[PDB]
Amino acid sequence: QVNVLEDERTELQMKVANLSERLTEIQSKIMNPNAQTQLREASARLALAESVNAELERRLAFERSISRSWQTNLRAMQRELREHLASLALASRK
Amino acid sequence: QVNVLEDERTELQMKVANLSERLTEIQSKIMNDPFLSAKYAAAGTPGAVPNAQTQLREASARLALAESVNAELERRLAFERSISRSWQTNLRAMQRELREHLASLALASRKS
Amino acid sequence: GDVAAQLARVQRDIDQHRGTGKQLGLTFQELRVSRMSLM
Amino acid sequence: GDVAAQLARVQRDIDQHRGTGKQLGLTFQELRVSRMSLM
Amino acid sequence: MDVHEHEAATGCRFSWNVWPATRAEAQKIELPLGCMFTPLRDCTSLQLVEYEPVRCRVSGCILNPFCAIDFRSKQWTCPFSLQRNAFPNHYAMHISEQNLPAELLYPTIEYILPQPMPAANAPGVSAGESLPPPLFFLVVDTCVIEEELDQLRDSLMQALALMPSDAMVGIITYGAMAMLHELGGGSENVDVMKAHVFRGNKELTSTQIQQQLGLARSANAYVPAGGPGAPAGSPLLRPAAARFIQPVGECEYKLTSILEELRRDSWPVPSDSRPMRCTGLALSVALAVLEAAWYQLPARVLLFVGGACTSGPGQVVDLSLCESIRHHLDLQKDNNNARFVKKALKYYTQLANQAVRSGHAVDIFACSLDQVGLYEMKVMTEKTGGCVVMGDSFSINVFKDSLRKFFETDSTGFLKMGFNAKIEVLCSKEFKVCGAIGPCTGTGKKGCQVSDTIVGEGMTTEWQAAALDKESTVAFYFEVTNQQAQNLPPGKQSFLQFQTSYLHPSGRRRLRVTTLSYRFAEPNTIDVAPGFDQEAAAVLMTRLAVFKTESEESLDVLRWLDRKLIRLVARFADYQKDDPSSFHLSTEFSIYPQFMYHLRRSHFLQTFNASPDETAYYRSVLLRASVMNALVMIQPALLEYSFEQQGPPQPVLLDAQALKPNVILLLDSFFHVVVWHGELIHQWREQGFHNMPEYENLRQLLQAPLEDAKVILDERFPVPKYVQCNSGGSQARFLLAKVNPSTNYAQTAGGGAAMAGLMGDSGAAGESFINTDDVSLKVFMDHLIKLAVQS
Amino acid sequence: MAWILKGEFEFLVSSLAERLDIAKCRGLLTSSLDMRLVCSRDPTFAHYYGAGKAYLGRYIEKHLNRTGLGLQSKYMHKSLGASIVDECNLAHIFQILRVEELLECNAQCLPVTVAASVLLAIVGELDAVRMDLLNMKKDVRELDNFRRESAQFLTDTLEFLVEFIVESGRDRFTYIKEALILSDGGQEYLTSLYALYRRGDLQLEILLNSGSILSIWRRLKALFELPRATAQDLIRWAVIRQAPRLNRLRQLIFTRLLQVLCNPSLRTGKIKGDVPDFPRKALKQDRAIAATVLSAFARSGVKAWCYESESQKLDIVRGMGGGEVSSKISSMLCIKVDRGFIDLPMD
Amino acid sequence: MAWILKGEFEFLVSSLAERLDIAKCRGLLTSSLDMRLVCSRDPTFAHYYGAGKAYLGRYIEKHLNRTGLGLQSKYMHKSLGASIVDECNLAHIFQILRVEELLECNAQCLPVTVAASVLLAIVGELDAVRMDLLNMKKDVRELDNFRRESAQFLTDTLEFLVEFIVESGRDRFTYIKEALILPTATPPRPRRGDLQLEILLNSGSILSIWRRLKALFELPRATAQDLIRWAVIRQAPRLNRLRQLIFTRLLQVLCNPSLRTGKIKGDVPDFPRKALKQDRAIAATVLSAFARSGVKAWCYESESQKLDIVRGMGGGEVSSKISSMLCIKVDR
Repeated sequence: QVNVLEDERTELQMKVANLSERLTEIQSKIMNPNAQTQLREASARLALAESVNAELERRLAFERSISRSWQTNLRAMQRELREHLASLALASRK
Repeated sequence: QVNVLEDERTELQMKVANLSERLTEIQSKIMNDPFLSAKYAAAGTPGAVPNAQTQLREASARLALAESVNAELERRLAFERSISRSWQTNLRAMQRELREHLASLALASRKS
Repeated sequence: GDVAAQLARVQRDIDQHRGTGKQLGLTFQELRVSRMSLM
Repeated sequence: GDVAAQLARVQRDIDQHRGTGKQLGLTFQELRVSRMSLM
Repeated sequence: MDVHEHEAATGCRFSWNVWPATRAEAQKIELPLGCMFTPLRDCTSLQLVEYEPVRCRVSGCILNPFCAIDFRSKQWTCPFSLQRNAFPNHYAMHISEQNLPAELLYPTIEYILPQPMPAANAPGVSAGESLPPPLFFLVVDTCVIEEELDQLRDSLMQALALMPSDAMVGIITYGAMAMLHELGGGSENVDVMKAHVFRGNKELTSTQIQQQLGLARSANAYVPAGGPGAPAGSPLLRPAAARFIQPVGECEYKLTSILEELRRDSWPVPSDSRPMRCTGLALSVALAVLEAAWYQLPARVLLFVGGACTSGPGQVVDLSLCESIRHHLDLQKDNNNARFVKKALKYYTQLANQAVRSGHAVDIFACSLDQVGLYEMKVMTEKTGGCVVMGDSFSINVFKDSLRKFFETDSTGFLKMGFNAKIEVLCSKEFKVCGAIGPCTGTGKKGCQVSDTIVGEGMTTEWQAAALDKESTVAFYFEVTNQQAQNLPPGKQSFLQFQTSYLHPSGRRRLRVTTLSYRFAEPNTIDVAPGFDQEAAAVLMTRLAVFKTESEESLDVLRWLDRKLIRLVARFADYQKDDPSSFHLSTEFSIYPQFMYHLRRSHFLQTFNASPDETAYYRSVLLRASVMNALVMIQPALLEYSFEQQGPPQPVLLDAQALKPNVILLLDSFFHVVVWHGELIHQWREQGFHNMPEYENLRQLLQAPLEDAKVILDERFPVPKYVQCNSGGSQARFLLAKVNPSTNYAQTAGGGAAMAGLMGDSGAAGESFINTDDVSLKVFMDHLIKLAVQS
Repeated sequence: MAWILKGEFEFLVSSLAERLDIAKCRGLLTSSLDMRLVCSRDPTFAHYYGAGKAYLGRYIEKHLNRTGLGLQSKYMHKSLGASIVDECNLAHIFQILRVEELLECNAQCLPVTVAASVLLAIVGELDAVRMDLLNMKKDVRELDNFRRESAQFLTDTLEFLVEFIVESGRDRFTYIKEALILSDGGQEYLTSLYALYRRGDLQLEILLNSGSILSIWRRLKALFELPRATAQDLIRWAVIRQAPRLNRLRQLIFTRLLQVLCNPSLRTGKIKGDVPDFPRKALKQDRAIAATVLSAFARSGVKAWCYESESQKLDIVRGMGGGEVSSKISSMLCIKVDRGFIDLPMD
Repeated sequence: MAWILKGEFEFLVSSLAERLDIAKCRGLLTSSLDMRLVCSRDPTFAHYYGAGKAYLGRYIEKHLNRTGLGLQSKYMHKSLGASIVDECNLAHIFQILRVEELLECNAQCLPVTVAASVLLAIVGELDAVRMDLLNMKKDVRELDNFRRESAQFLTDTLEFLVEFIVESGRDRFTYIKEALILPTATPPRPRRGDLQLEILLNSGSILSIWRRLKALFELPRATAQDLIRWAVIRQAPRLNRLRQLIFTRLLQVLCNPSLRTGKIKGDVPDFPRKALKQDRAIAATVLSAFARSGVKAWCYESESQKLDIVRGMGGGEVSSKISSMLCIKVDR
């Protein structure tokens, strides 16, 4: 149930993406210091945007690994509870 | 976990809705009239040698492209915390009160 | 053609697992609503 | 090499789909008994 | 000038770029004026726009870049009629030499026409709704062997998913009788299939067929939009017609379940008779249904046929197996083996007559060892713009890839084809249009721009073409009507124009205006020589040759092109009189005589070693290809790979000298891509030098052609037969049929009879000898030079 | 610490690219950037090539200070100077400084031997056209000043080219040492070494090894504003490295990359009012992304892949083109998904 | 041309190690190398860390001009300075210069930050000792012949070490422009043993344990061998990881007395065989005691020195068993 709504929503996030870049392509179309200095804050904020989404992706991938601890150790609770109550059951059977 | 992910469906659909509404508004406005349409027919021309103007254009297009996906990944990030910051606490008390009841069972078992 | 038979077996079994899965969720939802209706 | 080893281990995954097929037939009966009581 | 850049920018290419000035010079050229036009070419500078395109409203011109500028009083000269044209109040209010409209400085403009109110012929369409999606009506033969039908099923199940989910679809399976299947209906009868049956051996008109199916228009059928409470009814289709034509995504299960149920024809076929086959009635009931339900709407009838028609209308050969099918020698000298090809061929002409008034296209996917009757059923595919895919089986790569790219999408996911196109040509008053050759048919739209002379389909400025694509190129023939050169000012530029009004697959009207400018020459006849384009003119003369073979003899066409080559060469070459050693041809005329050398030996005009179906296959695809594809089919391109050469492939001429043992040859004749490996290449890899690591150099040479052959497979519709062969193998006959021998019998028995007897070590290298009776390349150059200089 | 260090480096390549733009506009660099005259062996091209060889012959010994361990031995600055003029580094500057796609009628890219000989002739042609400019006398004062601004424009062009050339050769020497410092032994040491020569993008590989469809789709399209015939060299060599070595959760992520790329229908959805060509400069772009990724994936070398649906193969075959291609990816795509179980293993 | 490049960084890296070894052999640089003063932050370690950090920056920016991209863009020169003061830079220098064999009385592996601090402290102690050696008074003639050499000699090593840091930070700078910048921004490629001896077997430098080994054989032969063999029979397994590789390089230094003498271009010092008749005797004492050690878990670093140590004996009984115990390679 959660995966079927995960798959459609990554496609819907793609529907956000290319409608966004086609918006920014046409908004920066019309619009209207030196040129050699106003390329600089333009592309140093390209490198700064590159640094922020590289680190944030590393954060989100860590958020996947903690969220995918869901059934890895709830079922480990249910294992340890079952065998510790099964050692009691084996002693009672003896 | 599921409930906040329909909040994903609703907010993603709304941000598709107003983004497609902008790109059906300025898209019709610019080019249903002939003069402002011909501004695109000129464009920044389909020729090389960007002439020190229409690459200030182009880095700005990649700039707004980067800031838009930056907003999408940060809204992804904070809403991924609503997934993750529920598997610390209510699971832990299940360890806690299964421990007190289990140890009291062993204490009473060593009585007779 | 042993490999061809093995992929064909998991063609119709993954689709069958999807069918028996999404309709198991229908019956699990049916059990709770049947409890609420008798409530 | 890649196809053979990776395939033969996913029928180890397939082996419990008869388990969820069995449990679906049991939840049919629990739905039947609760619908028995609702009427 | 750059003729290749001109095709990349406007989609048009002329035989003559510098035009004749007078009619006397226009006939002394000895090549009539003409051009190739691709109305759906992917232009590098194509601009798309919606607004109302301001026409010229007294003549029919449009504002091209070559208009009057007139920045004082807002009226401009119509480039073909020279009349003043007042702008509206807001089309020139911001005019200056800094702001222009889009169409006054760019020639190729793709208009998307704003949709009008629905024109009372598709009732139920609201104001603002899109035009209906295209239709694909599969007509499947079933009298083939069962293994053939399973591969046809697999390709059809693939194709049903390749079409867009919104498109319409119908299905008919025909054996001895035609079965029109039931796709529609409610969700209450999905488990059982239904099929209306039509008697395969009798004549049913289009009027009659609609009457059996209830699709005939009732005379009192106005209950107009007066149901308040009809639940979710589709208004594009009437309920009587919805039972056969349904959306792909809605009848996907039922169209699937029909297909694996499809087995062969159950009626008994005698062992001394062909199976009973109503291919003619199958197209009849296909076209009559599309008449009543889908009039002037995008339709394609995909006819998958697996052999000759034997019953009813349009049937080519009889039932008894003793009598054989017809051939080229059977057609030339009247055999009784083909007593039924007359009302066969002219039955398919009237189905194509019905197809163009309805705007439906017919495509044919024929796959059989025996002849399918392609000579008589070519007439629909030329008439409406349909395609022909002739393969030997429904499972070879020639069929699977051609059917798959029939449904390939562009960068927007829409089909790379246009429907119901309206190609409309305008000219200045110095020249008119003769006619058109290719996938179009004239409408009889009279005007002042029509010439007396006709080349093909004339008598109009407007042609129907219900099917075009990115490769459909149409021959347009032009004639200069000027009588005297003194009527032209110096440096005069004449203009021509094309408009293409087609349905896009999105469901909207388009209008592609393309305008070209050309300059008339000086009264001297030599000044047109730099403006000649030999590559497009070869396509021009080949297309006019294969049209003239339809009515006249192919032999008489051969004499025509021979004497036109003699007149053209003698006019445009510098030489002393009766001196063959002083002959020289310019760069623009250097390779043109070699084009008609390969033209008179090609299968387009030679009927030897071919079937009439195979000849109809080559002639159908030649009439719709562009300039590069026509050059490939007229001259096979042989490329050489060797260790001695570093980098690009080396174009070698088609002789036996190019057959070298240490090289790899790549043949490209538009119908066979042949990766042939040399004799020494096979000698090294027999023990496997390419496998063992000390000789990995020819491992790289062996995998080298697999990339470029992959490239010339992808951009090519229809796909050619892919043959990989070695030296001495049975699959090397495809290359050997096109490779000319470098040694002739005249060069051996003509002299040098004793300086050859006694020297040297028992032979050398085993030369390959090829037997042919054709005149070689060098001999015809000497004969053409001798004839032109003497005259 | 990193974003600034990226920032002025791509200034250095972009400013010289836009400066070769203005250099061609007047017409100053023509005789060596025309590929026809390069292979035609024009005599002035022989003058201009020798001018570049003499200029780098003088620059590596008149403007290079001995740095660090160069200061010890004499024949170390000989190997330093010889690594400036080394053939591969001039070919690399010829590539990354955006020269080929603005050649005068470029028909085809050039291999390493003739590529560096063009760049030497570019350094030469800059020298002697500036010598030409400084040669004509002051006949008209304003024409001498319009000539002087072009003369100074070309003077700092050449010392920016040879600064990048001497940087690329200073790159070469510390690298050649690191390559000469050092079957499962020598043979796979050499092939793994060849693999790390032509690496893929570190950012795209770490994005493929982290996993998000929007982040990876960002990186493929942002990498193709880099020049063609060199950007796809990052793309194909990135995917062949890690596609055999991906875990199975990211396995279906990569097919969720493949579908959306070769699908213009799920993307750019049905909008009320849309004729969706508009800049097909950007709609040929995604055709380029899908072409190089999937075709190089056919040369990845692995034989088994995971797909989430029968529609997943059926969407890859949509678009692109028929012939070869889909016959390899769809034959590879055999085992499918069960993605509800990959997050939740049973044992 | 490629192999003569091999021979000269072989000549240079080996001369890096031996000039720091011979400067310790005479002995003038001991405060910042001792690990106790490093791990206590006494004034002498803080002064050499501050002065070493100070000079290393000044050598990049002022003693080295613009050499490249810094001709116009000063930010590229600033990133040159950052790459030489890099953290994992100075630990990489520490490993290749094998300064872990030259430190005294540390039994654990240094992390990246501490190894950089000790390297930077060596540079600083080179600085202050050069300061006063050139500031001594010109008074007495016998000492005058000493520090007219050793002033500019220690100066010669003073720049030399911080400039070997220059390329070792340069290859960090180059490693940046395939990692952080796109990879196609750079060209592609072609009982009662001797108790003093005991804890210095697993603590200190080979130079700081050699001066005990010279006097250990000075005892009469019965007792001299007695205090050695019983020490290492119980202490050889105690030498772990880094200390396990101190004993391996110990075998290289004592039993191969070829690179102990500096191979200066034009000068090589010599020793008589009577000076080596105790130093090689105690070396073979170490060899035959390592023979009865039987430490199967022994470890090496590089493949060059095992071929030297088997050959240092001449084909004896121990030659079979050196190969039977050193079989595992570990770096760092």
